[PDB]
Amino acid sequence: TYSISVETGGYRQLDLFAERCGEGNAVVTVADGNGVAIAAHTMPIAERRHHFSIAVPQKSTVTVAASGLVVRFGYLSECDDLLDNGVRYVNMNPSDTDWPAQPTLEQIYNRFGRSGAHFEPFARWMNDPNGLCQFQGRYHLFFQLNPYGFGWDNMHWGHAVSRDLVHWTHLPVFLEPQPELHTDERIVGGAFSGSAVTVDEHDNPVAGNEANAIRLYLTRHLETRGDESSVTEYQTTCLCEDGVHVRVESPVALRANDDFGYDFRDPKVECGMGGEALDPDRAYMVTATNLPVSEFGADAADSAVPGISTQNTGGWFTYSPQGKPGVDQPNNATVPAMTLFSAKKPLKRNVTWRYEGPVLADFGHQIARTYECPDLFQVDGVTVAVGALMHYRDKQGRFQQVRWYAGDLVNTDNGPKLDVKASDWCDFGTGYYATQSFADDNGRRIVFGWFTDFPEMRVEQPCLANGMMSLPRELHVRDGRLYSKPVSEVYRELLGERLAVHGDGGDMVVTAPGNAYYANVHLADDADAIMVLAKGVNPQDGRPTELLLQRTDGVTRLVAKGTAVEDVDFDSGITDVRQVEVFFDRNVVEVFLNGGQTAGSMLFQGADGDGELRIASSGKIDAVDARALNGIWR
Repeated sequence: TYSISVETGGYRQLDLFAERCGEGNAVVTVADGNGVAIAAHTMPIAERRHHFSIAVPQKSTVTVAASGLVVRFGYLSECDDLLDNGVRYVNMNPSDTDWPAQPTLEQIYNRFGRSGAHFEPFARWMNDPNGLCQFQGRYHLFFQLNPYGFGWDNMHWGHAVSRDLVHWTHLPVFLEPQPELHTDERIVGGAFSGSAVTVDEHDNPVAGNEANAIRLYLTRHLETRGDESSVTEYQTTCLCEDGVHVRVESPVALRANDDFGYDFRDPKVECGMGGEALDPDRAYMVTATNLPVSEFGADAADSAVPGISTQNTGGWFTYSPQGKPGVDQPNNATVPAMTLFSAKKPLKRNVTWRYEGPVLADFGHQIARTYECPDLFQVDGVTVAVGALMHYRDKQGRFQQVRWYAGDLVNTDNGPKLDVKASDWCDFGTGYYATQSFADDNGRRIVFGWFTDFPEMRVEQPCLANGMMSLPRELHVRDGRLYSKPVSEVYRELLGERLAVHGDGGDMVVTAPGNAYYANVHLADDADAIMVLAKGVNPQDGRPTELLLQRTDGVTRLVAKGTAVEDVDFDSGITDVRQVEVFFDRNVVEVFLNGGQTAGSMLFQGADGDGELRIASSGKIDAVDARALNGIWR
């Protein structure tokens, strides 16, 4: 019997995510200050995990008791003005011993292994960002979540809200796995990734500040463990009417035919596009899947036909981040495709979604298994598609990179097709994954990404989360190519005091307090140069690690010496780098070159305490602007 004490304050509800640990009755009870019973709840017999929501009295110290189960995640909720106050974490996990029952934000986040300025959950696992939108004056961030462990599991939707895209207020868990996933151990799945459309009370898409509800479109996943051919993915919709709670969910789009790949997920609904190829009275949805190559011309790998991207980054197929080339064989019959659907507005829950064909197929990377997390939007007069390539490493060794494709949406006999004029990677590092974008009330195109641990910098331990989001980036298309740069709010909120630059015999040195800093470096030429960004230790074998930006014979690349991805060529992909902008936040780096011509980022655990930035060039350094980086919790 595990027991904790909790002060409720202004909160009215106690949420506990419990796992059955014993054989018989699994019970949670609440008692008042004198031991008088307040509540008694029993986990349903058939369930091995259950989310409890227990009414608790305000302004009271209550005792929470568990028997036959173990809590992995908890919080107080249902206070006044939940959107502004948020939930307060409750620690009933016997493994999280470094935390009291109600740890402060300082106690939750100010720990070695955590970032200081990137979004992370209280603890447990998080991946893809979902449901990005501006709604009634606030930015809403949903995310794939597993509250029961450190790895991926049956998928929930976490939820956080913000007024500046920098500081986040935690909200209650939004969506949860299908109930049968906790009564049938043979299956796995849950509420997979999804997007958001702000609508009025009649489901007409409107600007977020004028909206009455958020409409979400997401993937439900059902899979029999050990049988790929059992994967059942479909698209559903639901409303958030008050900014916090979800309402009824119902399906909207199934695989159009048996030639769709079983992988068919991550719907992204875009309402603000135009041009001759689209119906202005219809909203458009891209989904990630694969299609038989027989649905395309025999010359698809080198053709001029619209809807096909042909650039081949010369990599190989492998289902593991470390897999070497030639071991396993790809699906030679399929090609990753973005299947397009449209529905007549208003987007009432019962309007049908018409299959429009594949708007994009990546024949240059046809050995990749399938797409993940697609997106289709228009910015600065150019249509852009963004998607991730499963089970593919590029020539440089980067696993499951996210690719952007820019061009003109053209009208064809077989539906809308993206005439690709250019393509490249969104991020020349590794682990920047699962991108989703949205348009705020002023038309800014803003993208979030999830940093997955391909560098193997995360180690399972208590009082820690596995997963963080990138800093929000603004997107533009300049000369037919995608640019990305942190939004103005990131600069406004996170850039702290200037840091002195002192000389060490040709080296420029900046001491970084708390190993969190920003640096803006201007180079005068294309000469060889080196920037030591951070040092640390390989968390698996204890080897010294070193993080560099280094230019050699015109090629600029990130270098992660001593890490598991030391053998990967993080080529920036551009020439004539003159501006280097660096955000290093304790255990993650994000680098922007030439004002966003290319961006590169990855996880890298720097040493605890103070850091150091070291700059040297065989040419001339024009200027160095280094500043301490603020935190978003304290």
